[PDB]
Parts: sequence; C-alpha cells; structure tokens
Amino acid sequence: NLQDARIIIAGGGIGGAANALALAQKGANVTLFERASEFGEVGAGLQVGPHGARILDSWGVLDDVLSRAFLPKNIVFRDAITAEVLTKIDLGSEFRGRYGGPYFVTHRSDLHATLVDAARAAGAELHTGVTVTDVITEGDKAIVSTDDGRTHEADIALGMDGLKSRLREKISGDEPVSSGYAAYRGTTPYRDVELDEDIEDVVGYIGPRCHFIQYPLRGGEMLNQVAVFESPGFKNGIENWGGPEELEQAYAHCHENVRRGIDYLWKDRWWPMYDREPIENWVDGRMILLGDAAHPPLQYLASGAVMAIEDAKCLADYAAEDFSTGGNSAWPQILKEVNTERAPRCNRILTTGRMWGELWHLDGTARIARNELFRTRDTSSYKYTDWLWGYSSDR
Amino acid sequence: NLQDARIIIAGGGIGGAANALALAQKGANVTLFERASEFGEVGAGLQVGPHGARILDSWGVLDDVLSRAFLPKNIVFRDAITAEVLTKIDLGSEFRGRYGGPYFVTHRSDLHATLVDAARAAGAELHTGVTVTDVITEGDKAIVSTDDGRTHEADIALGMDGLKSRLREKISGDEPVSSGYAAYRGTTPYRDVELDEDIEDVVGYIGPRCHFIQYPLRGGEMLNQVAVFESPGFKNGIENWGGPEELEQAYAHCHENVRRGIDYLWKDRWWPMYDREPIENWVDGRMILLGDAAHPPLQYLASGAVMAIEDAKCLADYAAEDFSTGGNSAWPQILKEVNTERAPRCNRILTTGRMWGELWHLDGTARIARNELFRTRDTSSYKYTDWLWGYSSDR
Ligand SMILES: Cc1cc2nc3c(=O)[nH]c(=O)nc-3n(C[C@H](O)[C@H](O)[C@H](O)COP(=O)(O)OP(=O)(O)OC[C@H]3O[C@@H](n4cnc5c(N)ncnc54)[C@H](O)[C@@H]3O)c2cc1C
Ligand SMILES: Cc1cc2nc3c(=O)[nH]c(=O)nc-3n(C[C@H](O)[C@H](O)[C@H](O)COP(=O)(O)OP(=O)(O)OC[C@H]3O[C@@H](n4cnc5c(N)ncnc54)[C@H](O)[C@@H]3O)c2cc1C
Ligand SMILES: [Cl-]
Ligand SMILES: [Cl-]
Repeated sequence: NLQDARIIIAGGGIGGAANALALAQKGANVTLFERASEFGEVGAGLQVGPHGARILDSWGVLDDVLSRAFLPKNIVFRDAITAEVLTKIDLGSEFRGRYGGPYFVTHRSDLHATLVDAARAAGAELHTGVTVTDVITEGDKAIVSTDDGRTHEADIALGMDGLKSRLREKISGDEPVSSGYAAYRGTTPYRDVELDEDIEDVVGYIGPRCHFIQYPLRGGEMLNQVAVFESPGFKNGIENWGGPEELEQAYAHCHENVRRGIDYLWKDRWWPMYDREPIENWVDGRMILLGDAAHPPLQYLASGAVMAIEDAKCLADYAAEDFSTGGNSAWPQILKEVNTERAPRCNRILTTGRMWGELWHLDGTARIARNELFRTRDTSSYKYTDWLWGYSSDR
Repeated sequence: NLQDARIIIAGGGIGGAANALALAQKGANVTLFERASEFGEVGAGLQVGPHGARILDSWGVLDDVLSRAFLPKNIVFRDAITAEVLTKIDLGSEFRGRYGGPYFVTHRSDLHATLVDAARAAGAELHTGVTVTDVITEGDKAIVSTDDGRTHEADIALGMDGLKSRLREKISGDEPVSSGYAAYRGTTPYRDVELDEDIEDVVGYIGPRCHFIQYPLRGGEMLNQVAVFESPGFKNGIENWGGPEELEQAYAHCHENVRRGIDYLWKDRWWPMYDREPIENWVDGRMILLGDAAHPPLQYLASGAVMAIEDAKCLADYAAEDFSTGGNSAWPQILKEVNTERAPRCNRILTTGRMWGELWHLDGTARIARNELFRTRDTSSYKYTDWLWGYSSDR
C-alpha cells in the first residue's frame, strides 16, 4: 500500500478524479488541483466499454454508476445514406463473460461526480479554483506551483491537464493536430424525439464525410445524440471552424432519419476534433503525464476517458506493488514502468482510432467495399475487438 | 435456319468474325468487310471465361482453340504493394460443371484466325482492304456503301466497327470517355522472365492507382504480362497521354515482383483505356450495332470480346428461330429482340466494370478494407460471379 506517499494531481477531469480515487484507496496522501471553480462535466453522454467498467467495479463504484446509467443490448452500425443495418456487436452475457464487465453509457457529469465523491470519501483532498502554473523535480521530490503564489512538495506529480496541457511542454513542443471534423451533441427527452423505431442500442450511422450516433441514457428517459462531420470551413483556414451554419449542407446527402437528428443538437457549443501524434515518453523526473495530456485521441473508439481510468488503475497498482518494498526512492522506476506498460496500449488506440474513423467516412466504391465487409464478417469472432476490450494492465 | 437471308457485316475483329461464323453455320449468306489489308489481331493474351467458352464449343471450335490455349487453375488476386494473396477463384471441375465450360487464356491472334477460318469454311465471304463508308435502310433492305464506290443490298447490316465506330453516329453522338488509365502489354518466353515462383494461374496484383496481370499462354511456353496505371499526363490534358516515360514513377510504390515486370513490356505501343456510357437502343432500321460499337467496356472484367461472341450467338439463335417462320419481313422484330436481350446484360458489364476497376485501385484505409473483404469472403459462394459467368441468351 501507499501510506507514506504524497501525490499531487494537476487537473480534475475524469482522469484526475479517477487517479485521486485509485491512489487514495491504496492509502496515498493525495492533493488534487482543478482550475475551474467547480467540478463539473458536460451533461451529455459517454460510452464506457468493459475495459473501463471492470476497473470501476474494482474500485467499488460500478453498481452505483450503473444505477444511473444505461445498458445497451448492441452496438448497431447503419449506413448513413440508406439507414440499412450493416452489422451488430452483441453486448449480452457472452460479451460480458469474455471481457469481465458490461458496455454501458451514462452522463459524463454523473460519472464524474461519482468519481469525485468516492475520491473524497477515500481521503483525497480536492481543491477547485486552483491553477497549477509549474512542476519541477528537485532531488527526490516534485515541486508544484499554483496561481495563488504557493509551492507544494510531493513524491510525484501527475500532469492531467487535458488536450491543451501546458505541463506537456516540459516533454514535447508538438501541437494539437486538427482532424477537420467537428462534433455536436444533444440530449433530448426520449419521448420528444421523433423516432420511427425505438432505440435500446448504441446506434452509429456512418456516411461519406459524416456520422451520427444515438443512444439512450438514464434508464431510457433521454436519448443522447452526436453528430460528427468534415468541416469545409477548416480546409479554408477559418479559425473558429465547424460552426452550425455548416450543419445542414454536411448532412444533405444523408437519410431522413439522420437529417431529423440535426434539429435536436445544441447549436451554441461544438467540439472541433483534434488529437496528437503519439509519444513514447510521458515522464519528466517525478512528473508523469496521464489522460488526454499524454494520449488525446479522436473519439471513434469511445475510449479516451477509459484510457485515463486505465492509467489510474495501472499507476495505483504498480506503485502499491513497488512502494511497500522500496519507498520514495522507488518512484521514478514506478513511473517508467507505468509509462512502458501504458504508452503502446494507448498509442495503438490513437493510431487505430484514426484509421477506424477514416473507415466510417469513406465514399463511392470504397463505401460499397466497406459496407460489404461489415455485413459479411464472422459475428462470433472477436479478433477486431479483443485488443481493445480484452486488455488488462495486471502483471 | 437462315438459307435465304443475306447479312453484311462491317468490321472483321473478333466480333465481326464471330458473327460471320454464327450466321454462316445457320445457312445465311454472309458478306463481311474488313478495313485493314489483312485479318489480324495483337499477338498478346486475352482471357475467355466460360460465358465465351460455351459458345465456342457450340460452334465446334473450342477443342481446336484449346489445343493452342492455356487452362489456368485459378484467378489469384494479390496486393500490389506486399505481394500477399488476397483471394482465389478456383477454375477446377466444380467451376466448369456450374458454368458449362473452362476459363481459358490464349493469343488474341490465334483465337481470331480460328474464327475467321471456321467462318470461311462455313461459307462466309470475307473481304479485306474494304472500308464501309455508309449504311442506310430503304424499304426492307439495308444498303451498304464501300470505299471502292460500290453499294450492296442485304436483309440486315451489322455495325461491328469497334470502339471508334463511325456507324454508331447514326444512333448516338456520344464520344469515348477516358478512364485516365493506360494499358501496356508484353509476351515473354516464360523461361526468360525472372520469376520467384512458377505461374500456372491468372495472377492480378492490384494496387493504388495501378494493377499488374500475368498469365501463361500456349501450354506454359510464354507468359503474358499486362500493366495498367493511372496517367498523370491525362489529368493535365496531354493528347498522346500514357507514354512509357510515366511507367517507372507509376509502379515505384509497388512490390519488386511488380516492378520487375515493367521491363518486359512492349514500350513502342500502348492502349489508353476509354469506354462509353451505356445506351439502350442499338438498332437503326435494318442496321444493328454489336461488339465494341455497341458496348465498349474497360477491361477489368475481361469480357468485351466475350460480349461480342455472345452477341453473335444471340443474333444467330434468335434469327434462326423467327426467320424460318416469318422471312425477310421478320428482320426488324429480330433485331429489336436481340437488342432487348443484349442491352441490359452488356450495360451491366460496362457499369459494373467501372466499379470493379475502382475497387482494384483504392488507396489508404479503403485499400485496407478492400483487402480484408477479399481475404475473408466465403469462397464456396458464387454470388459475385453467377451474373457474369452463368448468363445465357437461351430462351
Ligand atoms: C465529442 C467527444 C466524445 C467523447 N466520447 C467519449 C466516450 O464516449 N468515451 C470515452 O471514454 N471518451 C470519450 N471522449 C474522450 C474523453 O472526453 C477524454 O479523453 C477525457 O475526458 C480526458 O479526460 P482528462 O481527465 O485526461 O482531461 P480533461 O477532461 O480535459 O480534464 C483536464 C482538467 O484539468 C483542468 N485544467 C487544465 N489546466 C489546468 C491547470 N494548469 N491546473 C489545474 N487544472 C487544469 C481542466 O479544467 C479540466 O477539468 C470524448 C471526447 C469528445 C471530444
Ligand atoms: C488491353 C485490353 C485487354 C483486353 N482484354 C480482354 C480480355 O482479356 N478478354 C476479353 O474478352 N476482352 C478483352 N478486351 C476487349 C476486347 O479486345 C474488345 O471488346 C473486342 O475486341 C471488340 O471486338 P470488336 O470485333 O467488337 O471490335 P474491334 O476488335 O475493334 O474490331 C473492329 C474492326 O472493324 C475494322 N473497321 C473499323 N472501321 C471499319 C469500317 N468502316 N469498315 C470495315 N471495317 C472497319 C477494324 O479494323 C477492326 O478490325 C481487351 C481490351 C483491351 C483494350
Ligand atoms: Cl474517445
Ligand atoms: Cl474487356
């Protein structure tokens, strides 16, 4: 266990919160700083596959999370132009038995609040309204500086400050890479959505230069909707690219079921999709980057938060194993071994994520080949997903 | 039978020759004009699937054709970059039993000379060095005019003057549509080709913006090679586009096995690939367009000559059925019914041919989807080919 260990965490997103929980359950002294004045996430959906669900269960928060979540029966891919079913992934008992947990969807906000509360209950000291301005290593401590003039000593620091991380600059000067696709969200009361059929699945309509995703939340009361389209604005160098004026032209070619959905999206806010080129080294002395700071993906595999949750389990588990026997001295070896386990796993998600996305968005004859590939696959095979959903950091 | 029928044929390619044979065996009086001073075809390979082979057998020339032909065991598709096998079509006894004949390859010249000789032996009067300058219909005859000042009377005329048909202009003012791909050919003595493995198959290497095809001829003594690549020259408006100066850059990205092959191609002559938009009506009075005059395809399905051979059987069969009972009067009804049978069949080849070609030439993620589609298909299924190889005009 981690009794005498002091850890500081810069950033209190899903990733920071999950690390505070995982370390604090091991007996670590955890201090986390979050810039915004409250802990909060977007009131829209996210997907958490069994690779996350397992981990949440091992912290004892899955039952609670599930009580406010939705359990879809399948992931259903449809053609965005014809609305025809291309294939299904069955999320039933075979699926759960193979991967050790359910595939679920919930409100990001509720998942987030659940992790913050349990991290608090486990002993983490969380601070809102505090910006980390610098981290350096000196001797065998991490020295962390905040925007209220104070400095702080810890055994290690976690840089969990997101896609636009400033702590990343200690390790790499790369910048976010635009995909040229923008995401819009919406949650609707379920009844109030004009639906031809009912939805108890995660449904992905995939089309030339767009996609459209739908799933129920909170026991089938609301329906989460997500639209992702290639921005003509981005190619012409617009700075605030992907605005709602592009929406109607982007989906004009698509099936009515897809076009109906555009109306329910929040138009006052959207998410341009950037990621970063994969990097191998995430450690600077006694600082490690985790979460989106280390490995921000495009969202086609629905796995970025999950990756940050894995980061949390791997770090907590590996430190608990080596700290008991090696003390504060052992911290850099711990970080290196976390880095080594986590880098290939996460970097394959970033790279494969890009290829998966391109596969969704193909046109012409390429679309016809892709449709046929999907329809005719062996649905009892798990070769396309074991690497994703069947990973574990356990050694 | 066709005893009292007089038919004139403008053009003595594979298609004209095959029609002279088919009509003359029914007892028709056949006159064919060929522009060039000799009957002759390119001394390079072509492929004749069972949809052609059957028909050649029913004229009694298949045994003879096969005695100088090659019988491949499979059609093997490989990736042009890795040289990996993607899939095979088995050409064995199941294949032959289902489709009623062999898939074979031979020299175009030898197939051509075989059809000319049998058409002669069957009573067709063939004339070289004679250009048809016009065909009109007047009353119940076709009036055909030649470049030696003469005119000629017949019950019907066949416009079989090729891709660049001038007789087509009576029915349509459309022009050939460039694909932007050029084909090069080569026949090598088999031994003299540097081969890693031996080849007893039709092999197609398919790659981004190119392909490369190889098969043995004449009992495995020579190896036919064909290179097809997208011409940068064509996009920039070059008039004589697709020259051999493009070859090395076109295949630079491809596997060594593909690059080795470029060296054996004839460089003094190449074939820019044009086709035409499909048309429904091929008949002007007592003239019918057939062969490439009516339906010129891109060569990805290896079926243009075959289509002209089918044209021959269908016309001969349908006329033999209706002429015996209805005489010269019946000729326009005969042409219409030939047209109606043949148009959808051939026009699906032109359109699907284009899509098939695009499928060969895909790049990036589209290439990865296509490769995987090919590898994982059900090889006992015949759904991708029945429509092609299992067609018959018989009613
Ligand atoms: C449209 C969309 C859909 C998605 N869907 C899914 C999905 O379905 N499933 C899934 O698993 N993932 C999904 N993701 C990815 C997922 O949202 C992210 O990977 C994940 O939230 C990253 O969490 P994080 O804690 O590492 O970073 P963030 O959530 O960005 O949190 C960083 C935090 O640090 C704070 N901060 C920044 N700088 C400082 C500083 N100097 N000091 C203190 N605090 C600071 C920020 O305020 C923020 O709270 C999606 C992403 C998008 C864009
Ligand atoms: C690279 C390549 C590979 C191919 N491979 C294959 C294959 O493997 N299998 C296959 O089945 N098909 C193949 N084809 C297609 C095939 O070659 C043609 O579809 C077929 O030859 C057309 O025959 P045709 O008799 O209709 O026209 P053509 O062969 O063009 O013959 C027309 C004839 O009429 C003559 N002529 C022109 N004008 C006049 C006039 N006014 N009067 C008299 N005569 C005239 C010409 O001299 C010529 O001899 C391929 C084509 C190419 C370009
Ligand atoms: Cl994601
Ligand atoms: Cl052809």
